[PDB]
Amino acid sequence: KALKVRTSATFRLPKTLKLARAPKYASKAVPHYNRLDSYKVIEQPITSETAMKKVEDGNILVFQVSMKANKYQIKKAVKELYEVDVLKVNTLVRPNGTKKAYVRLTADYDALDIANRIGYI
Amino acid sequence: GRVIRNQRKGAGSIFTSHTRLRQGAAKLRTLDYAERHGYIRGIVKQIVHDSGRGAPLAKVVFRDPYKYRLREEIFIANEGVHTGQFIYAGKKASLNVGNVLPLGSVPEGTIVSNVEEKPGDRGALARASGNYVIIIGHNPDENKTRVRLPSGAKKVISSDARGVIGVIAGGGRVDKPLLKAGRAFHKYRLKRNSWPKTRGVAMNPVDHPHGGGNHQHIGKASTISRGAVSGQKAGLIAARRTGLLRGSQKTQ
Amino acid sequence: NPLTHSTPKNFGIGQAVQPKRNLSRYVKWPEYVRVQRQKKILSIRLKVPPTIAQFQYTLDRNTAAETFKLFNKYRPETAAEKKERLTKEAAAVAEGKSKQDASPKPYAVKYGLNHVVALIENKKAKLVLIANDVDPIELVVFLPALCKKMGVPYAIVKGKARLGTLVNQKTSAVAALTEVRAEDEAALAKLVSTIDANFADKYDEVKKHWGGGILGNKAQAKMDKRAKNSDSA
Amino acid sequence: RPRQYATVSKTHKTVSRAYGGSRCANCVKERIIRAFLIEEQKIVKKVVKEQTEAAK
RNA sequence: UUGACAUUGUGAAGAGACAUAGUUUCUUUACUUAUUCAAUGAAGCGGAGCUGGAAUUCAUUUUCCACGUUCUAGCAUUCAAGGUCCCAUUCGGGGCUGAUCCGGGUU
RNA sequence: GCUUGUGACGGCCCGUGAAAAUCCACAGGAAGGAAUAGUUUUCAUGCCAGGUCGUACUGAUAACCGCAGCAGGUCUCCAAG
RNA sequence: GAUGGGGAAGCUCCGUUUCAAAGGCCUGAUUUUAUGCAGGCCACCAUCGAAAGGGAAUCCGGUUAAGAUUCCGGAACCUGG
Ligand SMILES: [Mg+2]
Ligand SMILES: [Mg+2]
Ligand SMILES: [Mg+2]
Ligand SMILES: [Mg+2]
Ligand SMILES: [Mg+2]
Ligand SMILES: [Mg+2]
Ligand SMILES: [Mg+2]
Ligand SMILES: [Mg+2]
Ligand SMILES: [Mg+2]
Ligand SMILES: [Mg+2]
Ligand SMILES: [Mg+2]
Ligand SMILES: [Mg+2]
Ligand SMILES: [Mg+2]
Ligand SMILES: [Mg+2]
Ligand SMILES: [Mg+2]
Ligand SMILES: [Mg+2]
Ligand SMILES: [Mg+2]
Ligand SMILES: [Mg+2]
Ligand SMILES: [Mg+2]
Ligand SMILES: [Mg+2]
Ligand SMILES: [Mg+2]
Ligand SMILES: [Mg+2]
Ligand SMILES: [Mg+2]
Ligand SMILES: [Mg+2]
Ligand SMILES: [Mg+2]
Ligand SMILES: [Mg+2]
Ligand SMILES: [Mg+2]
Repeated sequence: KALKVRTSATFRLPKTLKLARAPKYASKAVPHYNRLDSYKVIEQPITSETAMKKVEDGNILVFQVSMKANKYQIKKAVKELYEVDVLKVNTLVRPNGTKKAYVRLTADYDALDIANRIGYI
Repeated sequence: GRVIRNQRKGAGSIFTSHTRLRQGAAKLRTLDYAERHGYIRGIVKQIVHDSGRGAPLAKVVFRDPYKYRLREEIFIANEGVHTGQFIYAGKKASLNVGNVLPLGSVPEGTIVSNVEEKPGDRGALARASGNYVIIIGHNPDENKTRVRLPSGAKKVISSDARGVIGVIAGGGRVDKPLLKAGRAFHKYRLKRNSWPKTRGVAMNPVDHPHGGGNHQHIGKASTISRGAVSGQKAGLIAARRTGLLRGSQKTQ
Repeated sequence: NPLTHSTPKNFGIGQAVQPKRNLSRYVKWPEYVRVQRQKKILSIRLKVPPTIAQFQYTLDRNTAAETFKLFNKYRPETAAEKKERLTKEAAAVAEGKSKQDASPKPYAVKYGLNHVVALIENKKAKLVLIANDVDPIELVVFLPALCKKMGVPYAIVKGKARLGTLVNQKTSAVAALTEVRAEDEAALAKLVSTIDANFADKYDEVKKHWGGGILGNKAQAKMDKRAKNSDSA
Repeated sequence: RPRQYATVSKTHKTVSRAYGGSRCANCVKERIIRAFLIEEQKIVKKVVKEQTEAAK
């Protein structure tokens, strides 16, 4: 016959088929378990006198929290571990290189109760 | 001894151009179908100062023959060119100030700026404010055209090499005395770091061929050989004469 | 007609963006494309020595078609046929006490370069087919001389790959015939005759003929309207 | 300020006539007249050079 | 920087020897494929032919130019509207033409 | 009045005094769309979400650099009678 | 300052869109179904480089031994969905 009709002076790399991997063997054997779970997210209460106050007067729980954990994970794992409902989480990094959470509960839950349910005073 | 000043200029540290504010490279339209068979029209949409350049630039707007869009070119504004004027670029274009035409298409005596050395090199000769080339003839077989450059030189280029009709705007700029160090200061501040200039005769030997002595003096002929070597050439290089030029110069 | 309007377009510079055209002549091809094409050009523009350039005289499709249909009977054993063969003679020979001749004398096309060469040297070949390809052209070029000095009739065939197909390879670079079954004896005689007169008989003349030196048509039409006008006015 | 123009309704960004939020409406009048006259005199050129092709 | 050798090939004219057949070597000037330089989102190159027409015909064409844009700071994009042929009539949609042929050497 | 902001102007230059992200608008009209009911979320109201790291204090005749709690050095904003 | 490249015995030097087959968006086609092909595009050729440049949007009151345009209270606004 005859030759193809190219309207463009440019020649682009033909669009070839890109196959997905079908590995003859598995990458890592067993998959790693959950690296940040609710028990690893929130490490201890923070029982400082001045944090204690925030529990009585503020309806805020004060937690030492994993440096790897964000507002989300600190909120979900508080909800999951303590049964409670969280208004907003504020976090900060302590000067000793540990992350502190101020967890403000909704007015439906009473932190002071929920604090000395878990057993600190 | 040290590396003298004119040697350091070559590695371009503090000596590169101060380019930040410049409007762009000034070029003729790429030499295409329209220009070499026909002509093509555009409007000068602006004429604007270029930092570190003595002559204005003309931003000229053309349609794109092969696609729906506007392609903007930067010419060097020829004197008398004005905003809103229509500019005609092509072999068959008429001869008026501002149009771009192949040298082969204009009679001798035509005065033309920003003229290409080879055809399509998007312009070379006579771009500084006030300059221009003249056509002093054509040799249609092996088609050439002969031009007199601003230097006084005569040169023969291809008849397809494009000029633009007229002279470049901003002429007479060199007639006005700088009057003071700062006016020169602010001048080179937008060009390159060439200013001010220490006399190599006020340096120490380690610094310059002219350096040192218990009096300031050059100590040996300041005319240096073409065949001299880097670090030697400071002076009047390859000078075939010297002293105050008495008598009219004006190439024959 | 009705609400429709004929309103043609002026594509004449100065106006009307150009339409889409076949720029195929202007395409900027991948480097690898430009090389294989410029290699071809570069091979034509240089004067080609006569011991190359005796190629490009390929056999012609007619004569070759007769030569491929004859050769195609003589294909070598396929893997199936040979496995099929062994089971025959394996049983029949080791049992029925045949001489290991429970199989017939084969008639097949010879091939492989080092094979065919010692054949030509031993004068056992009655026809040799040489490819016009073979990029290390050295592997081949001496075969016209060899076949000539040994009196073997040969032909330069388009398609080194087509020599492959008849022999069950991708590319065979040579195919040769030595044996023939008497049924095919008479066509080979006529096939060798036509081929002999297109190659071997011409060879001593071709050896003096340099090839190439061919201008590109931009330069061919150039001097064709130079050497037309300046001489004949 | 430029990103604030996405927080405001389109009638703060335009005036009604064509080329509304774009050209200054004396400039639109200019390119209305100029359009009409140049399309008209274009016709004046077609028929005059059509005569030149008939008479010559 | 200067010379020689290599990269280094093709013509043609002219000098030069076995001593006025052509293998050869240099000077001139041709060649383009090596090498080198410019340009471009490699876009209109080369060859031909239509139409025009200046042209003067020494049988008839022997040729050379051309061969869509210049009062205006507008508009120029949807394979193009038109024409025509197809699908089995649905809305959609495709050829050819519009936009002349030939050679893929981007110039 | 003082400090500051800002406007409309004027002087100056062989100096005519960045870039990009980003946002909007226009020209275009591809297309999609109603009467037994379609189109509209650049109009109003309404629902959800907004991660990571810094955030203390000094900034100096004692928290910086000068071997130091050194008469030195080290960028800036506010400014009463 | 990576990359196709090009130098360099080599550590590396050059080049930054450079002589490179350099990539991805809007939707259609699926009603084996999850996303291949269908058009049409766009050919932009890394990236790093500003806690004084550019830049989406928050205010007042109150509170601490020490935090605040960040908390509490009230009242807003921006971006995405
Ligand atoms: Mg924080
Ligand atoms: Mg030194
Ligand atoms: Mg520079
Ligand atoms: Mg200086
Ligand atoms: Mg001085
Ligand atoms: Mg001086
Ligand atoms: Mg001194
Ligand atoms: Mg010295
Ligand atoms: Mg000296
Ligand atoms: Mg001295
Ligand atoms: Mg002196
Ligand atoms: Mg309005
Ligand atoms: Mg100004
Ligand atoms: Mg706006
Ligand atoms: Mg809204
Ligand atoms: Mg503070
Ligand atoms: Mg402070
Ligand atoms: Mg110390
Ligand atoms: Mg001190
Ligand atoms: Mg690098
Ligand atoms: Mg950055
Ligand atoms: Mg910043
Ligand atoms: Mg800032
Ligand atoms: Mg306060
Ligand atoms: Mg404080
Ligand atoms: Mg609040
Ligand atoms: Mg919203």
